Amino acid sequence: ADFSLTVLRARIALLATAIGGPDYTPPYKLGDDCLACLKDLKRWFKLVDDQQKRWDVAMAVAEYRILTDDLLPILIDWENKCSLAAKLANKAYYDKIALNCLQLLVLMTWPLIVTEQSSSNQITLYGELKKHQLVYKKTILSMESGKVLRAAIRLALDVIKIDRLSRTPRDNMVLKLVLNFFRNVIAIEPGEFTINTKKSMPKKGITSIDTLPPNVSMDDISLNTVISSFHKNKVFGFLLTLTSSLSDFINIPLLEIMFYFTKDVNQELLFPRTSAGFELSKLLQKEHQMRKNVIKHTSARHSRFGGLLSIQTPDKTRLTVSGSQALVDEKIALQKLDDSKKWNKRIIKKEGLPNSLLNSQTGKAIFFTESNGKHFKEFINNFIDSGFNILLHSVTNYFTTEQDRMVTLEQVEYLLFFAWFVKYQLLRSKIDNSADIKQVSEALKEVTFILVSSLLRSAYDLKNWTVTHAGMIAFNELLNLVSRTKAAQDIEFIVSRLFSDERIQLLSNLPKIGSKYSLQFMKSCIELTHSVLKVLEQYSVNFQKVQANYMTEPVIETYINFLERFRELEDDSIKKVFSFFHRVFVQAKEQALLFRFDLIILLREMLSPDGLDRMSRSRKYVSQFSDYFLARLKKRLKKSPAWFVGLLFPPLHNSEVGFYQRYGE
Amino acid sequence: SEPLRIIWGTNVSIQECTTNFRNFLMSFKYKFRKILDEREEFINNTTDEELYYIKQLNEMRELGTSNLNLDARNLLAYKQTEDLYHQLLNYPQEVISIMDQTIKDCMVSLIVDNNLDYDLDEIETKFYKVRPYNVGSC
Amino acid sequence: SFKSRALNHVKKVDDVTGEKVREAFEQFLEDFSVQSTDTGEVEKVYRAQIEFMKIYDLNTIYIDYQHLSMRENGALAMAISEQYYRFLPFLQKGLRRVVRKYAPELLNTS
Amino acid sequence: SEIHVRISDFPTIYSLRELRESNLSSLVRVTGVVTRRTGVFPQLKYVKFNCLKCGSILGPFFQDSNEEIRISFCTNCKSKGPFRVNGEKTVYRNYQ
Amino acid sequence: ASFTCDMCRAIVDNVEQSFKYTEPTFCPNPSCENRAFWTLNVTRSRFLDWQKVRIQENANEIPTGSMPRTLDVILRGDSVERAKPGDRCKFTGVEIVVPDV
Amino acid sequence: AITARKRRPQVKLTAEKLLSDKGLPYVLKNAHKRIRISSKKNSYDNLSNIIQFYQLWAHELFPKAKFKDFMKICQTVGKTDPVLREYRVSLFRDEMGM
DNA sequence: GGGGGGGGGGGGGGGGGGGGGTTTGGGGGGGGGG
DNA sequence: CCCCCCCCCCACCCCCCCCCCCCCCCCCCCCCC
Ligand SMILES: [Zn+2]
Ligand SMILES: [Zn+2]
Repeated sequence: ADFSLTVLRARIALLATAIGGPDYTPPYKLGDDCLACLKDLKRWFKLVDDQQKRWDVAMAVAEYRILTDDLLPILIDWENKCSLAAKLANKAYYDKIALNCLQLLVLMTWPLIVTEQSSSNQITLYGELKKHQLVYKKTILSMESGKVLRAAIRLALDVIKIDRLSRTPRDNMVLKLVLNFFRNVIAIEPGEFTINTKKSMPKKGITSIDTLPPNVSMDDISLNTVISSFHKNKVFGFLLTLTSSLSDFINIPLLEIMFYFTKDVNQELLFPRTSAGFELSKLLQKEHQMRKNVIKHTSARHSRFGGLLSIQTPDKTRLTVSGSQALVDEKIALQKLDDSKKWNKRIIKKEGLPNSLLNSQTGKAIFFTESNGKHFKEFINNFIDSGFNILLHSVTNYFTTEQDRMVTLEQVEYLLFFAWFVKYQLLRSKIDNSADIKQVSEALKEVTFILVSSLLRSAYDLKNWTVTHAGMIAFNELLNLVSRTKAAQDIEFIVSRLFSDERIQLLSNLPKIGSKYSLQFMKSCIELTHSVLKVLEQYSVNFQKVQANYMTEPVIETYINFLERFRELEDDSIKKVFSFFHRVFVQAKEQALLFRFDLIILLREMLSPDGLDRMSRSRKYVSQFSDYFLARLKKRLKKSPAWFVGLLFPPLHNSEVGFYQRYGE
Repeated sequence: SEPLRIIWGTNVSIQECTTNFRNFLMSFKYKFRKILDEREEFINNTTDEELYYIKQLNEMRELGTSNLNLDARNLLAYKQTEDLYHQLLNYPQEVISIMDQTIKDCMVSLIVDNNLDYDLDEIETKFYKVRPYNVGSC
Repeated sequence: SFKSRALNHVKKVDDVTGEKVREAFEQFLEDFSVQSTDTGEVEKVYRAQIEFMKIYDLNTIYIDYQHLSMRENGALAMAISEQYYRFLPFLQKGLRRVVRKYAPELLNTS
Repeated sequence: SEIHVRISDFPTIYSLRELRESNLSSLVRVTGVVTRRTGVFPQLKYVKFNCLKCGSILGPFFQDSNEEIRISFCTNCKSKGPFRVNGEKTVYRNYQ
Repeated sequence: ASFTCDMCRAIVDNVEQSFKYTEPTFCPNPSCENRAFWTLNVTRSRFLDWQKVRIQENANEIPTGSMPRTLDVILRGDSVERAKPGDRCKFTGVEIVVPDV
Repeated sequence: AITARKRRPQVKLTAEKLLSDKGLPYVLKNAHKRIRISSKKNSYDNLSNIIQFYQLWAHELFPKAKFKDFMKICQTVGKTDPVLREYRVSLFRDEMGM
């Protein structure tokens, strides 16, 4: 009964007044029994919300604003006490309330997941609870330039001073909880707007997906604020010296922080590869091309002015359209007739992990401030230059064990970590000769390959498509690195036989299945496939034998369905698709498999005036391909007019006519 | 073997209508109007031998202005366009759509024939109107 | 359990033109430099105006259009003149970031 | 059955031109001349309502000065229906 | 705007407003069924000071002393109540369409 | 013995209709006559020269659907129907039989 | 290893219910009579 | 020239619409050939 909930909220409100407040004689001042009150609040979290799976206390604590109005004041004032004392050297007690404040922050910032195992109460309360965590993240990053962050590192430093052995289990746990605090503060992110599907949709959809609370803007939550507050509290320095000092109880949270820093930021944004106004002028010219295009597709006179075109077909029958531009351009008339159809084919549809490169829209970017850009790129630079190989060895040498018990989230975050920093160092080393590929040498050490192979193989066998996609990305970066070191050169030949047979088959099977999965899944399949083919060509077991495993129709469907997003794709992605087509069609000469109308449609749309950029390099590749493709299609139809029907359909898997269809004698 | 663009309800080929108007929008001499109407005694070469609507289109391009004013009787002077006057009077929306598009097309044709430095992007951006007048009895 | 579906903001499309307009305007606002009848101790007028707003706890900023017109080949001023209604939210995003950078007290009624 | 406190001597004062969004739901003290005064009508204060479906009565709503009461659904049958003022359990206050 | 659902006391917030007074279409709570039944939380919602003012064509600029043309102008925030009737003013802002709501 | 109750009918592109005279035999009658491809034209126009005939034929055969959706329906019935397979293999069997 | 058949989800159509759609007084301007 | 008059100006059925329910189609999975 809700009587219990209002009683609980009354209790937490009374506890909220017990913690402390401002003293007018303004400074924050602790309450009587304040340590016992903090312990009792920790006990409320345990006693009710954990033990009964409710999150009611986690809601009530936010209602009475304890985190923002008591705990961060306590920690920041305690930080100032200890800072001033350090310069000028009953802290034995106040240390305890600082620690219990940190425990409460770790609890209240603890990441939220919703599953079939969650209670009905939890999944009901999930949204507003996420919103309150976002207010917490804003306050933690903003308040006194986030001085509580230095409070957290100081609490950790006061057990890093003592010996490696002298750090007791309590000290080890305390350092781990400090890492979980920083991880959580990175990890809070706006929740998904999750809708009941029993009742039908109205005549309009959801009015907005925005789930922020009114006192928050997205910039308050953005990475930029994280970088600024972490720099101004030297959290980056703390993490860098911590990973340098590793010489392993805390290694998994320490990896996890770097994952949460990397999961959604693109490496190219840290490299350039009147400047802002100049580039804005470039952007505006580019969209002005689309303006002149739609203007060509627009009437010179008012909408009520419309006369009627009639398209008499090649047969003695007539259609009718009102388009004034179409009246003098039959292309527009035909396509407008097709646009007018009310009918569509109905299309069928298609969680405990955060948003990332695994599931973001493919053009998403963090727009850094240049100070934060410098601070972040130099932080991850110094990490790579110190902490990478040691950390990766520590955690991968963990993950050699306990693979059967590795939780799905842990698997995907490990794979993303691997991929992200390997990709970054490859890119930086392409940009700087001063940067060295050997600085990520741990990636190529054979245990790492074996584990990544075990992860991808088990994920695919389990049909865990999330982790399969993660391992697919990690494999792409492993192969990418392999190609770079094959040029920069032994271990290359080791992995180039260890990946034989069933691994070749597995890699050949992802782009068969990819057509059934999201754009990013398909993109990673294409990326992996391009890397695989360039690797095998660089080596060249037999080259014809392997590529035959790729040149099959579901792979062509996956490439087509990827290419169907052509406007939203990037020039390099289209280049990779058309290099694959160059191989299949020009080099391998299995041209019959691409004589199908879906490709014809897609080629026309992208070569259209409202298709690709006229100046695009990828448009040049498409044009080159299309010229050769049309010439061969004309030639095959001239030799075989049955293909005028066959163009409509999948090719005949009946070999006895299929060979004749494929080659025409 | 091919589709045909027809002014609906009329059996008029739009392509033929377009050519019949284009070949008057260029190559028309204002002397032909003085052959059509009264004051035929006052033909004067230095005012009547100009390609009159190209003179209009070039001044119009220099001023960069969208409108071409067109006395309807001029269509009856030029041999290939006499029928198009009746098509205009009876089916004006479609014929005017054709004439607008043809003016824009001829602006492009003039700058590419002269391979001029004037902005193709301007002409492509610009909408172009014909403003036909002096149709007949008021 | 309640049959339901999750809608995610991260798959949204962001207008790169608007984001770049925001960046250009943000840079302009924080460092547009001028001074007159004095040495070259440039006032950086709109940063100083944010400080004036903070002192008087105002909620509006006055911008001279010509100052945008001279800035960075005038492309920003042309864009904000022509297509203001698209770019106003992007301008307010840029302004909010600048005020956070130099006057974070103003982000609330305070 | 009730007492109303009258808040005398409120220190800050506004003229009618001077009121703004930031004064919304605030207490204010205002100067003016009464220009048009209507009659002394009764107005609903506490009102139980009847759903014309199911067991009719709904608990007493409190009427404001600004809008009619809305009953989105009848809390007994948890559905839409017609609604009507309960003639026994309703009480009136003066309004002007 | 900010609203609370009639059948569960969840709150929607930061609802952007069109020219009509606009209410949410879906309830954020997946345990709840609702579409279009709301109460506005006044204290959480955000308002702007607003003032329409009508202008007419300047007396010296009317081409022959005829009837002037008119236009509706919207002031908001700190710009409200600065203008006055009979005053001759320069404005800057956006030309906009307004539907029949 | 019973008075009728109505039930909504539905029509979809059956393989029989796809094999009517206005079906694939229309393609065989008209495609090589109507599509023309040349080096004298750019790739976009040549692609359009294909697409125009197939679109007009698709609409005249089954006007209900959009051209792309029609193409998906055609590809999927091509993936499945046995009589359509016997017809298609009969085309390439006839070319073999030349 | 591919194609058919069974089972479940999702979308579209069809029906049913409901709500909406000139007199009298006063001030000020403008014109006419003493 | 001044004052009074008088004239003007103003305050039950049918359609659209929405909600609910049922059927049919299309995809996926498993078995059979
Ligand atoms: Zn009821
Ligand atoms: Zn609800």
